[PDB]
Amino acid sequence: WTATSGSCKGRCFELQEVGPPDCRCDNLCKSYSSCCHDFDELCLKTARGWECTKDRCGEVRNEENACHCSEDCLSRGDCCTNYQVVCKGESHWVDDDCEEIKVPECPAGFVRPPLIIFSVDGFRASYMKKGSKVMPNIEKLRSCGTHAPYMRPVYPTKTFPNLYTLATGLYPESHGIVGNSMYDPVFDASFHLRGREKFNHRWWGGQPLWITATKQGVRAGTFFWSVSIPHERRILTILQWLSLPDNERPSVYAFYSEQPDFSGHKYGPFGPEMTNPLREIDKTVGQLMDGLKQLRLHRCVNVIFVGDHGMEDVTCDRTEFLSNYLTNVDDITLVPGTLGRIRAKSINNSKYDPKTIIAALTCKKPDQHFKPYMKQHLPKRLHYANNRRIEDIHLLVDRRWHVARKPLDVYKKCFFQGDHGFDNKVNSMQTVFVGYGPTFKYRTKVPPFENIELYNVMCDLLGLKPAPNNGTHGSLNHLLRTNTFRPTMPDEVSRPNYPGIMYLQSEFDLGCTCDDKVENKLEELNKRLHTKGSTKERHLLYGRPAVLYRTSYDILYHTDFESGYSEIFLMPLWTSYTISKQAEVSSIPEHLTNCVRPDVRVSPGFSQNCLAYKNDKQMSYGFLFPPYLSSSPEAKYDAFLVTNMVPMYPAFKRVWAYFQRVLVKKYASERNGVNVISGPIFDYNYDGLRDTEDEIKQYVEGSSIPVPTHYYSIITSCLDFTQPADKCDGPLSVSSFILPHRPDNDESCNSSEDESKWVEELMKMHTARVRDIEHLTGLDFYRKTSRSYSEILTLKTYLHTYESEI
Ligand SMILES: *[C@@H]1O[C@H](CO)[C@@H](O[C@@H]2O[C@H](CO)[C@@H](O[C@@H]3O[C@H](CO[C@H]4O[C@H](CO)[C@@H](O)[C@H](O[C@H]5O[C@H](CO)[C@@H](O)[C@H](O)[C@@H]5O[C@H]5O[C@H](CO)[C@@H](O)[C@H](O)[C@@H]5O)[C@@H]4O)[C@@H](O)[C@H](O[C@H]4O[C@H](CO)[C@@H](O)[C@H](O)[C@@H]4O[C@H]4O[C@H](CO)[C@@H](O)[C@H](O)[C@@H]4O)[C@@H]3O)[C@H](O)[C@H]2NC(C)=O)[C@H](O)[C@H]1NC(C)=O
Ligand SMILES: NS(=O)(=O)c1ccc(C(=O)N2C[C@H]3CN(C(=O)OCc4ccc(OC(F)(F)F)cc4)C[C@@H]3C2)cn1
Ligand SMILES: [Ca+2]
Ligand SMILES: [Cl-]
Ligand code: NA
Ligand code: NA
Ligand SMILES: [Zn+2]
Repeated sequence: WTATSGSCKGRCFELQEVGPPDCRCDNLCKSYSSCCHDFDELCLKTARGWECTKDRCGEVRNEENACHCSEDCLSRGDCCTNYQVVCKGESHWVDDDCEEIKVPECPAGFVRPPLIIFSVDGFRASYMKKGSKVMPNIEKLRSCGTHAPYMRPVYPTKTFPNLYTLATGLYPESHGIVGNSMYDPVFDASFHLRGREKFNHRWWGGQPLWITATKQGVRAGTFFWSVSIPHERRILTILQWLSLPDNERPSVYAFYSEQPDFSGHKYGPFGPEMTNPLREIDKTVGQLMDGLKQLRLHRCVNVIFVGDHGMEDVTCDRTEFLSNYLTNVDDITLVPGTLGRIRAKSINNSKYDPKTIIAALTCKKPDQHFKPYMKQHLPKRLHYANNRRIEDIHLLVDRRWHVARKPLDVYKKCFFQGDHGFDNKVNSMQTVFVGYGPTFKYRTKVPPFENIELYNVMCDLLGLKPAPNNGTHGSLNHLLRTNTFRPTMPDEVSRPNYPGIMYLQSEFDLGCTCDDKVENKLEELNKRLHTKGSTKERHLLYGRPAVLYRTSYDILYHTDFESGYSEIFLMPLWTSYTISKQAEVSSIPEHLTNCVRPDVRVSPGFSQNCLAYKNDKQMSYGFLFPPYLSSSPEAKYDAFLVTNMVPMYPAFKRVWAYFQRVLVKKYASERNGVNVISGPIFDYNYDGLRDTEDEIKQYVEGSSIPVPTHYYSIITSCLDFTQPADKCDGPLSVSSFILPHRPDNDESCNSSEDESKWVEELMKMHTARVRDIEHLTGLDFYRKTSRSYSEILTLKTYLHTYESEI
């Protein structure tokens, strides 16, 4: 109930929300059907429109007008945005040459440069180039300020998940807005685009920027706007708030536009109808900047021009229907569209079985346009699993397609030509970023980055301490003129042991064998030197990784590779090796096919054993440093040490062996040498974070050998590829992956073919950031380079996407 009987007089677009049943006058009261009776009359004036004309200049103030052109308007803060242009012979902001803003030029009483976030729904990255002719204001922001060629959204690439990620620095699995439609089984409650449940506070986790600001003494404008408030009124409201007395005036503001998304859905990303929405958004930007110029704020405010996601061509006829695959289609609930999420229709049906649903949806049609996944098997770069609102069964839908449950859902519920929501690496889903103002750099292009990083920067722009979030604070310091954030590397928690030769061969009863008893002061001194670390500078190029948790581990040195061997997990946490452009690939010799050798530095008690692998009929093993890339026949023996062995399902070994035998050398050829760091990952609870020893759900049968959920590799070379990886003077280049350690290759529909036809495709899908591997391992890489730490943080957040050019 609302007592809509109170009045909005002197309360229009008030910032503090009044509690029910008292009527409201804030920019969202319309959404709640609670505005006072005179809100429209007083707060949403439209008379005479939005632009001054020559005949209005110097008028007698008529308080009924939407905006003013009277002599008094500048001091009142309510002139039409083109007032000084029409009435005082000034130029539009867009017509002024740009001039570097080296310091804030703010009016007296401004404690800090305000921040205005100008968010555009559905603004695909390629619009910046493709629509530049019809967007002069935006083009001025972009060319004069700091811009990226694109910014990567979060999955799913829908509006609320992305705007809330921009606001919090968090992945959707952590902030809780995991979709446009959600069911939360704990609350037994449903979230929909339409209606009222979405306003309930329990949906919205983390700490958004407006709360971070308010808690730390910084006043915020109200971020959300009711759809019926015209964009011109949103802009005039921000400009009026900026004219408030110092003690009342917010320092941070948001504008939101439902275009170009609204038209994009109807017309497709490049429909001829799309030119008009782009023109109109550019005109809104011009009103804002002209309005700032009038207020002498255009060289004081930092402006961010940012999108939530892009837009793809999608039509009704490109829908896959689960009723073409499932016999039981009425026993499931599907969240449909550009992703799919499946659960049981009834928690009382004891015949529902996820395994049979997954199988019925796996590789059933030759050009099948979705792929099913248990959520823990989704690419780790999506960070899309650790939330009870994410159903266990997920469908990743191909770009340009939809999935639905039955045909009747699609013609009884073609209209549309555009949609979005797909995997966040897809080029059509990318969006935009430009920052313009005293705190941003001048005419500077920065490489693409993820939207999870912007919360930290917006906190930096406002002098706020960010709440804990998923950005890597400092990784975007290269966007900023000042207010950079200069973190320290984390402290190493566990220091390594450096064991020498401590055990005799006969102490080992591991069930292993090796034909290695084919046996000199020249060469014998030389091999001892290798075991002491004499080649470590060649194979450990960026220093050893730091271990950021308490554990017991040993550094093991070899001719061709160095490793950090865990006594707790009985395998390396990491193995590091460099392959030059000229390296030679060799075979595993016949006499070494089944060779596994005890490592006389490491106790039998802290070693794997071969008997467990013989007994485990599902499990085989592979090696982290590949025998194929040994530097000599003698060095090759080191690769068969029990301390280089890891558990691998036979299906996964097809993948791993191809990577090791073929792809490492191919990368070394292409990149002028590579350094590789590989290792296991254990994430049985799919939270994106390193498991402790008591979270491991699967062991090699009979043993205490834990089974990795994933294997990673980080592949680093010189950005300037005219320099070899091991003698690089400048910036680095990296690509990495996190491959799921699965007992089948069901994920790859062409896996019956030669690995050259499917393995690299698999690896591209599971591309990763170094930072993703850090979270999953508790290791910290690149500790010893000649590079700035902020540069290294940017390197660690890089994702190699394998998409063609934007
Ligand atoms: C991305 O960045 C974020 C932010 O930094 C990282 O998320 C953090 O990760 C931590 C580890 O997972 C997690 O720490 C836990 O906090 C618990 C207290 O939680 C409440 O308070 C915080 C602080 O204000 C608040 O933010 C939380 O908000 C969550 O929960 C509500 C819903 O319940 C949501 O509205 C909101 O969206 C958010 O949900 C997300 O996080 C939770 C986990 O907290 C998930 O379950 C959801 O799916 C969703 O992802 C909370 O309101 C605290 O209770 C935990 O402590 C237990 O475990 C530790 C292990 O160290 C142990 O020491 C403790 O003793 C304790 O154990 C006891 O509880 C166990 C579980 O019941 C039980 O098994 C034991 O037997 C014990 O009794 C834990 O410290 C932190 O909350 C989140 N923060 C956020 C905002 O998500 C995230 O990891 C980053 N991601 C990556 C990939 O790096
Ligand atoms: N395109 S879609 O996914 O189908 C879709 C979903 C939801 C809808 C839909 O009805 N909405 C009603 C709109 C009103 N909103 C609003 O005023 O947002 C202000 C805002 C908030 C946070 C921001 O980020 C920051 F904090 F700055 F970092 C920036 C701006 C956004 C809502 C989406 C429309 N389309
Ligand atoms: Ca984990
Ligand atoms: Cl959704
Ligand atoms: Na076996
Ligand atoms: Na297959
Ligand atoms: Zn949309």
